[PDB]
Amino acid sequence: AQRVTYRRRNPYNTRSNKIKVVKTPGGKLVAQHVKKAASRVKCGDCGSALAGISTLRPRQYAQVSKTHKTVQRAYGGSRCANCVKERIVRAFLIEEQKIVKRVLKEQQDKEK
Amino acid sequence: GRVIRNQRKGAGSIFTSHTRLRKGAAKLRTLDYAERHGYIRGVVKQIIHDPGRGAPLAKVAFRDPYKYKLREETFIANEGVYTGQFIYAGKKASLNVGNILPLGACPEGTIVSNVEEKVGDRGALGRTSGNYVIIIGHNPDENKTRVKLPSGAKKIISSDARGVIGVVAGGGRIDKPLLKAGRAFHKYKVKRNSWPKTRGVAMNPVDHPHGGGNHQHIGKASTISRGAVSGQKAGLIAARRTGLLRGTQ
Amino acid sequence: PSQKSFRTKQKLAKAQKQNRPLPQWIRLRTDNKIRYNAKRRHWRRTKLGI
Amino acid sequence: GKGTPSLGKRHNKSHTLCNRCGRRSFHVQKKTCSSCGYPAAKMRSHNWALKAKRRRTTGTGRMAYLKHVTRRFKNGFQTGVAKAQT
RNA sequence: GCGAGAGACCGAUAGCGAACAAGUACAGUGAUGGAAAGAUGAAAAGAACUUUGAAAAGAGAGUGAAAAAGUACGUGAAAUUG
RNA sequence: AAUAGGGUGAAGCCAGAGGAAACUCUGGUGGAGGCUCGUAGCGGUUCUGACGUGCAAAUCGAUCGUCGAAUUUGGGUAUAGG
RNA sequence: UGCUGUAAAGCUGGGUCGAACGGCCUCUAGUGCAGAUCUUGGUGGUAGUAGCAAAUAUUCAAAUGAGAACUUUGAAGACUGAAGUGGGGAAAGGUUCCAUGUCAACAGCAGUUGGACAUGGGUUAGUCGAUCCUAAGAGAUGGGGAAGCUCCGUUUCAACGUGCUUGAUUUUUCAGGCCAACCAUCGAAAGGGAAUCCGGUUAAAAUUCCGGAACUUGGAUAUGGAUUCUUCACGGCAACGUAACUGAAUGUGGAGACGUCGGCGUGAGCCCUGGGAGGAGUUAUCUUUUCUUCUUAACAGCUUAUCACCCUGGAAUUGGUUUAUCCGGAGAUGGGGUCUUAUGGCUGGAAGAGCGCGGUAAUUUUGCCGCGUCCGGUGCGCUUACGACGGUCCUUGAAAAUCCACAGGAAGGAAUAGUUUUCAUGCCAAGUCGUACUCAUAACCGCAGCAGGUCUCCAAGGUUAACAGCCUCUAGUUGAUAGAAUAAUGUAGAUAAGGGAAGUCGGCAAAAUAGAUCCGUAACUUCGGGAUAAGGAUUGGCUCUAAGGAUCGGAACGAUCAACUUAGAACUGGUACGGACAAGGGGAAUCUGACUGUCUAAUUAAAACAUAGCAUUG
RNA sequence: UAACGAGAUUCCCACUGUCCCUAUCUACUAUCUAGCGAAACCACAGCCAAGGGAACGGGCUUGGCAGAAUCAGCGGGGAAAG
RNA sequence: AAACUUUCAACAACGGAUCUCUUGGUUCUCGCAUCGAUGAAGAACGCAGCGAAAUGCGAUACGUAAUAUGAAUUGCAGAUAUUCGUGAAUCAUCGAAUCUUUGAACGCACAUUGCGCCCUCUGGUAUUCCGGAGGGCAUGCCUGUUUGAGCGUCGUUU
Ligand SMILES: CC[C@H]1CN2CCc3cc(OC)c(OC)cc3[C@@H]2C[C@@H]1C[C@H]1NCCc2cc(O)c(OC)cc21
Ligand SMILES: [Mg+2]
Ligand SMILES: [Mg+2]
Ligand SMILES: [Mg+2]
Ligand SMILES: [Mg+2]
Ligand SMILES: [Mg+2]
Ligand SMILES: [Mg+2]
Ligand SMILES: [Mg+2]
Ligand SMILES: [Mg+2]
Ligand SMILES: [Mg+2]
Ligand SMILES: [Mg+2]
Ligand SMILES: [Mg+2]
Ligand SMILES: [Mg+2]
Ligand SMILES: [Mg+2]
Ligand SMILES: [Mg+2]
Ligand SMILES: [Mg+2]
Ligand SMILES: [Mg+2]
Ligand SMILES: [Mg+2]
Ligand SMILES: [Mg+2]
Ligand SMILES: [Mg+2]
Ligand SMILES: [Mg+2]
Ligand SMILES: [Mg+2]
Ligand SMILES: [Mg+2]
Ligand SMILES: [Mg+2]
Ligand SMILES: [Mg+2]
Ligand SMILES: [Mg+2]
Ligand SMILES: [Mg+2]
Ligand SMILES: [Mg+2]
Ligand SMILES: [Mg+2]
Ligand SMILES: [Mg+2]
Ligand SMILES: [Mg+2]
Ligand SMILES: [Mg+2]
Ligand SMILES: [Mg+2]
Ligand SMILES: [Mg+2]
Ligand SMILES: [Mg+2]
Ligand SMILES: [Mg+2]
Ligand SMILES: [Mg+2]
Ligand SMILES: [Mg+2]
Ligand SMILES: [Mg+2]
Ligand SMILES: [Mg+2]
Ligand SMILES: [Mg+2]
Ligand SMILES: [Mg+2]
Ligand SMILES: [Mg+2]
Ligand SMILES: [Mg+2]
Ligand SMILES: [Mg+2]
Ligand SMILES: [Mg+2]
Ligand SMILES: [Mg+2]
Ligand SMILES: [Mg+2]
Ligand SMILES: [Mg+2]
Ligand SMILES: [Mg+2]
Ligand SMILES: [Mg+2]
Ligand SMILES: [Mg+2]
Ligand SMILES: [Mg+2]
Ligand SMILES: [Mg+2]
Ligand SMILES: [Mg+2]
Ligand SMILES: [Mg+2]
Ligand SMILES: [Mg+2]
Ligand SMILES: [Mg+2]
Ligand SMILES: [Mg+2]
Ligand SMILES: [Mg+2]
Ligand SMILES: [Mg+2]
Ligand SMILES: [Mg+2]
Ligand SMILES: [Mg+2]
Ligand SMILES: [Mg+2]
Ligand SMILES: [Mg+2]
Ligand SMILES: [Mg+2]
Ligand SMILES: [Mg+2]
Ligand SMILES: [Mg+2]
Ligand SMILES: [Mg+2]
Ligand SMILES: [Mg+2]
Ligand SMILES: [Mg+2]
Ligand SMILES: [Mg+2]
Ligand SMILES: [Mg+2]
Ligand SMILES: [Mg+2]
Ligand SMILES: [Mg+2]
Ligand SMILES: [Mg+2]
Ligand SMILES: [Mg+2]
Ligand SMILES: [Mg+2]
Ligand SMILES: [Mg+2]
Ligand SMILES: [Mg+2]
Ligand SMILES: [Mg+2]
Ligand SMILES: [Mg+2]
Ligand SMILES: [Mg+2]
Ligand SMILES: [Mg+2]
Ligand SMILES: [Mg+2]
Ligand SMILES: [Mg+2]
Ligand SMILES: [Zn+2]
Repeated sequence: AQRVTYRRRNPYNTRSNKIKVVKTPGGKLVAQHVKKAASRVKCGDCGSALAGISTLRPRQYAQVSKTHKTVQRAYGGSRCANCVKERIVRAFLIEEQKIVKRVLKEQQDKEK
Repeated sequence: GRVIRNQRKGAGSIFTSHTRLRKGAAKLRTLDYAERHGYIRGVVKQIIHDPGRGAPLAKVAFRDPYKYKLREETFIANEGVYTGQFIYAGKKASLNVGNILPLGACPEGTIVSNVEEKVGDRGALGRTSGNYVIIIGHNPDENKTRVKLPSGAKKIISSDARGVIGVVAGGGRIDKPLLKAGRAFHKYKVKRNSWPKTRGVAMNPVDHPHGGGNHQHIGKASTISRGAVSGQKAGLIAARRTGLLRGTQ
Repeated sequence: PSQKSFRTKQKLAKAQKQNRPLPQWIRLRTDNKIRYNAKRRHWRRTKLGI
Repeated sequence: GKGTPSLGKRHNKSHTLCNRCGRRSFHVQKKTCSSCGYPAAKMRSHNWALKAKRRRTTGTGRMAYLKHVTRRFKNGFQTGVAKAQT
């Protein structure tokens, strides 16, 4: 079987020196240098992988269109759907209770 | 003779602490206006392992009172503190586990941790896992508080000094045997170079005051004066007594 | 090695240029005393120390 | 194995060429020349090594400027040009 | 250091380490250590040419006052050797 | 950055059998351990083998210890002569 | 050649030689050698002696040459045997690379050969590295010590911006608006990191050259599209979708960015295999046979997934479900969807390339022509990548540069027209240094062409548990002074009647055992072990039998396809059979250290050190 | 004190050239040749017996004796070398 | 008797003593006072018609200018080189210059031929991007200039 060599001066099996074995149109088995695998964009609240967002190595986000990097919603490419939903419900309920506690305070600032 | 292993540690070449993996210094907030006059509220974001520490640390996010910003603090996690818990710090903070209060605002018998020796030093006393400080009493006329430290010592601290209500998490760690040299190796691998220890009696007279002899033996009293000099203080330094502790102390 | 600095490669260029035999027309000059280049260097024998 | 076997593990230079004196005495990790003392402002020299002073002193190089100070002094440090005789 | 004049000095294992492409060659990671090595002849006139030999060389010849001066060069001791 | 192939078979889990209960027995599954046999590796026990003006200023051969961690190792870096 | 003197010595004949030198009266001293394991140089005996013996191995012929054991070519015989004697690299070397010539020295024989000697030639980058970032750390500044060389310190008791962003102004002046926690700098050719592939080409260079085909960053910039009269787009219940589809200061997040092990799953390459189309080999006989070609890069488009998420619905007779038991009223099963594109498929790249054949051109630079290059299958296979999981820790397994998104709502925006280079297309540019070769039983270090040492990647067939050992394919070597004999003594290795440790300090050395299946297994025990305890049986070849699955068809059944495991039987043979290879001897006790681990490199590996555990001290 | 041990020791089974008691065989040496070619060491050297003697002589004294040139082995002596 | 061994002589070797030289050394005396930010000493790398070293020099590179002198240089070659002359050779002299990369070494950095910024000019459809040429940007301290800071502080006005 044909055997392959590294294509660069690095002779060590490091994280940035990973290779694949590929057959060329010349009928040859050569090494193809493989880039490090990209990690998924994650939610800033819960840490889960965001849907609808491309998995790219950080510099590659600069060279891709905006629809790949975001989702059409508030906090689109930053927070997930459930964490945005919980933020909205929490904000509404808490501000409602702030109004309730204010009118109640004015109710106890006129009878006691 | 030779410079002994006691004395080689002060130069701190290979005897500095291994601190690459440490998650920051555990401190209270800087004592500011909000803590001196009212309270400020933060939220627990993380409870994490600090290598070299038995106690977990809590990452707590506070708002900056003066600029639009978030301030992340590294507290020592008290047991029962959870992620998403609201932490209140200040003079007017309530007596709940995890809240940071001045010592004078805590009644007698209050269990408190990461207590300040001096007002604003951000925590000195009772910081290891399972340890705490008991508030013994108050002297409001002199603005002083009497506390009991984990060693059993009674201390008088300013009543303005702060502490965190509860017991430091991670207690009971010493209850389990290490069982292995490798376990101690991994324990000190992220602490410092103090393990393993060769017995001085097993060395030569150059290496140690206990070295030498046709049998391994100390040869002179291993209780050493407090006024002895470096290179002599090997053994039981300024020992008031020796031998098995019998009866109460 | 293949990966070398410019300063190294410049020293190796001078070391190659100094390792030549004597030009023969020099022995014909009047009052000439040099019979051969006495500062030859073989790669395996004497190292450059660079 | 402290002789021949240990001598086979020598491939990490402690010293490289110095920029001031070009001698291969520049300690890489110390960033200092053991010969001329670079990068210190002064040149490294000792009275207990007189032969070392001999090896590197005035006259062992070109003296591209001190060559001519004596000849300029003998003429009183002339300014101008020589005048052609009639 | 620069420029001079000298000596009851040494005479190439001496005199400076160095009379010479000497602080050179070379060693050492490094600080440093550090040699050996002058002389054909007045002049290369450094042996054209022939011959044997694969060649180096040899044998004739030639130059020279001398080749009992041929660069493996003045003289050419001893050990050692034919 | 590196470390064949086997053995043993810890928790946890599934099923069956027995029991009034407190609980017990059996068959699987699972894949623990500074566990074990044993390569590479790392080491260096014995022959008191070879060699001992050596291949070698420490090697060679067989035999042997250990071989998933207190493991082995490159490079970078720190510690310097009482 | 002699003479003189007791002598230290003086004189003289002959030969050689070529430029200075002596007697006498005095002066002066670095003034007399057999020794100092004296110093430097030179030379012997030893002595044509010790020796030139590891790494299986060479042989015939031709060519060349004065000369061939050693050079070249051919033929053969071998070996390394993919953890290589193969193909590359890091450190280190530095021209050893290639061609031509060449043999004085060197290659411990030789030499026509060479890593030698001589003369030339040779290393091509926007995409590979360096360069940049920060790591452990190193280290200026402000300061503070120190007689001082210098020491401390790394933002520190400092008034620390050669600040940016705009509207500009052409008034080459400005107007301001924001900030200044941190932030000198150096520190990785294995960490982090913008972007390139295939085919061809040289004597020697190639991810660098040639041909073709791409990509990134920075800049410039127009057209098309998109958007606006509801000014800064629509659709979907939703997960979210798209060719686009404003967004300042400031803020919040994400990526960069992360241990190790275990089994499982998927892919790729390799291994195996059927048909067909070619070529070669065997052919007394047999063999629809044995070997070999049948390939497809980066890049672009469409499609493709475990996990995760959304909508519906409302669950005990609890159901779903993994090799591994986890999930569900905090919403399971069921039904329908969304997403990441890891990975595969199709197409473009691209057959025009490469490969395999056949037929022709020619001193001939170099070719020209024709045909084919197709369709499958298989898996506890090997390696490797990824995935979803599970275990583990008093151990929880870098940082920074850099890139993006989001929050916020400053500012600016249309109708006869307005905005934007995160949509498509188009234009320009990408500097500097390295790049040859060796990487080792001859290119490095050990004084050397030294059996030592020196980091790492790829990895075929058979046997087998096996990447072991043994044999072989590709590739590479056939190098190590040779010839003739075969005494003693050796060194390495074998065998041995009968006895069986009587040898010896001592079973040192050697022998014996050894794989697998089945049976059987004691004391003691910290209950985990001891244990492969001990101790037995079997094992080949051949011919059979049985069991163990997948996908389809509406079935306890049919069709098709498929892997090697296990068990049983008959027969068979000089009773052999883990047939080479590979591969524990065992037991009863005492001393001692609990164990795994560690040290005297180069005479001691141990009972020594360490260790968990225990205790004391501050 | 279970387990573990290249630790020290005793006994038993198996096993055997450890031994009785040796023999045979293979390769590489040694050996002989062509080529190549060191070193240690060296006062001078090299036959014994007795004597005396610095009390253990190659040399001296007295005897025995004594014939070129040598090869392979060998380890008594050279109070051999280091 | 040869051979062999030993001694001697002759011739030839080996080796380099002896003799004789000497642009070197050593020591004594006399006279003189001159390195560097106007960039030294030192280092690296280059430079010749044909050069490796030593010597000299710096991209103007075994040297340019100038003064003096007056026909060479030389191992070979060769002038668009020279001879009653602005003329060969010349570290003869020397007063004008050139003086790479560095080095106290100075934009920052340096195990890198790494990275800036400012001014003028210039090329590419460019105040901003890319290229090129030239000139600049170190620190401590002194005098002065300008711009500032401080309820340190003087005068005046609500
Ligand atoms: C031609 C090769 C054989 C010849 N024969 C003849 C008979 C025989 C008989 C033996 O005993 C019956 C014996 O005992 C050992 C050796 C021999 C020798 C050994 C030699 C090879 C051997 N030479 C020495 C060491 C060695 C090392 C290796 O790596 C290695 O691999 C190729 C091989 C070797
Ligand atoms: Mg890298
Ligand atoms: Mg999207
Ligand atoms: Mg201890
Ligand atoms: Mg201890
Ligand atoms: Mg000791
Ligand atoms: Mg003492
Ligand atoms: Mg004492
Ligand atoms: Mg003692
Ligand atoms: Mg002792
Ligand atoms: Mg003791
Ligand atoms: Mg006592
Ligand atoms: Mg009592
Ligand atoms: Mg170092
Ligand atoms: Mg001399
Ligand atoms: Mg001398
Ligand atoms: Mg002479
Ligand atoms: Mg004569
Ligand atoms: Mg003569
Ligand atoms: Mg002579
Ligand atoms: Mg003689
Ligand atoms: Mg183990
Ligand atoms: Mg083991
Ligand atoms: Mg060994
Ligand atoms: Mg031995
Ligand atoms: Mg021997
Ligand atoms: Mg290391
Ligand atoms: Mg004369
Ligand atoms: Mg006279
Ligand atoms: Mg004398
Ligand atoms: Mg003498
Ligand atoms: Mg004497
Ligand atoms: Mg002597
Ligand atoms: Mg001598
Ligand atoms: Mg011999
Ligand atoms: Mg031998
Ligand atoms: Mg083989
Ligand atoms: Mg193998
Ligand atoms: Mg290699
Ligand atoms: Mg070659
Ligand atoms: Mg030879
Ligand atoms: Mg020869
Ligand atoms: Mg050469
Ligand atoms: Mg790159
Ligand atoms: Mg740091
Ligand atoms: Mg400092
Ligand atoms: Mg300072
Ligand atoms: Mg850097
Ligand atoms: Mg890097
Ligand atoms: Mg990392
Ligand atoms: Mg290519
Ligand atoms: Mg190549
Ligand atoms: Mg191209
Ligand atoms: Mg796995
Ligand atoms: Mg596959
Ligand atoms: Mg690519
Ligand atoms: Mg296609
Ligand atoms: Mg995990
Ligand atoms: Mg290459
Ligand atoms: Mg080697
Ligand atoms: Mg070498
Ligand atoms: Mg051999
Ligand atoms: Mg027998
Ligand atoms: Mg028998
Ligand atoms: Mg018996
Ligand atoms: Mg016995
Ligand atoms: Mg006995
Ligand atoms: Mg006996
Ligand atoms: Mg006995
Ligand atoms: Mg044994
Ligand atoms: Mg058994
Ligand atoms: Mg032990
Ligand atoms: Mg030892
Ligand atoms: Mg020692
Ligand atoms: Mg030992
Ligand atoms: Mg052990
Ligand atoms: Mg004697
Ligand atoms: Mg006698
Ligand atoms: Mg006697
Ligand atoms: Mg004697
Ligand atoms: Mg006699
Ligand atoms: Mg002998
Ligand atoms: Mg003897
Ligand atoms: Mg003389
Ligand atoms: Mg003189
Ligand atoms: Mg660097
Ligand atoms: Zn220097």
